[PDB]
Amino acid sequence: TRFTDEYQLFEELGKGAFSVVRRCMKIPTGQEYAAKIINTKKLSARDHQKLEREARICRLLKHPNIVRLHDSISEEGFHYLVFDLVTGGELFEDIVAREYYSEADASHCIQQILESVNHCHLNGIVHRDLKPENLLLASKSKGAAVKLADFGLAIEVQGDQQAWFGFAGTPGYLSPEVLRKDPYGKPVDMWACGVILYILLVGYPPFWDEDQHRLYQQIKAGAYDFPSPEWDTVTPEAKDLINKMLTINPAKRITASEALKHPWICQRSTVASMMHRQETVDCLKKFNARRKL
Ligand SMILES: CN(C)CCNC(=O)c1cccc(-c2cnc3ccc(-c4cccs4)nn23)c1
Repeated sequence: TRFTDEYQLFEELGKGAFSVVRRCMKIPTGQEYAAKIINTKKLSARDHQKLEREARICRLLKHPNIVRLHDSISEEGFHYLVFDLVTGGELFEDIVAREYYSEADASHCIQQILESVNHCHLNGIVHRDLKPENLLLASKSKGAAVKLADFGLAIEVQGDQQAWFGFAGTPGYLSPEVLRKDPYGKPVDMWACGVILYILLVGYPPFWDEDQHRLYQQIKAGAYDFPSPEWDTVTPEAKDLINKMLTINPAKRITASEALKHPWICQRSTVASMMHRQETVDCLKKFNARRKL
């Protein structure tokens, strides 16, 4: 009964089909947290496994770019995962509020995302649902680091053991191997990082169709473009990283630590363009609006 007795519940930060996240304060310290609240009534043994796996994954991952777990509390009927509170909102909503936004800032963001995908992979965790809603920002007052969130769909892998761990993911970000029902692993997070990198540069997604089945065929072919004019001002090194992240052969796809050594990431001041990209800001506003529905 540790949560009800020591915490005060506040407003809802987000809601889904099977959980809710609410802000909360610890009554003794006055420190503020985010509580993920899961109904544990009448779960199967399969669901109990998934929920204790989520709590295990969140306890293990300690990294400046991953939401930090403060306590996992089991009350009768409910489970609470209590994370340190990050107040900076979604990454993509902070970007559209910037008056200066360049490839160097995109590279900065993707470098933090990559550090976190890397830390997951070193601990043998595949996130499987990288997407803008899962990319929070720490307060500008605390450094504005990017925070990877929500490991509810994550899996634990041993070494490079690859298998068909079932369908999971969000359609625009799904890798070709998942869509083929082929065995997959860590590379599915690098594919998603390439879709996010792409959107971070131009404000719209690399694969898109109003017909989801045609969307899937485009993904499986790996058929994205760098159309003029917007891509004409983008450096070739940034286009090269996308190319290595969006390869349909998962064995040849670049890995997270290899991508942290790409010159566009680790030689940012000399390689990434520093011009403001106002057309990306505008497209991203339309991107963010559509995803809100
Ligand atoms: C879309 N998913 C992210 C899940 C639903 N949550 C939201 O939409 C949301 C929106 C705005 C802010 C927050 C927020 C603020 N501080 C924290 C700390 C930790 C976490 C999470 C850990 C595991 C899952 S959320 N969320 N969190 C969540």
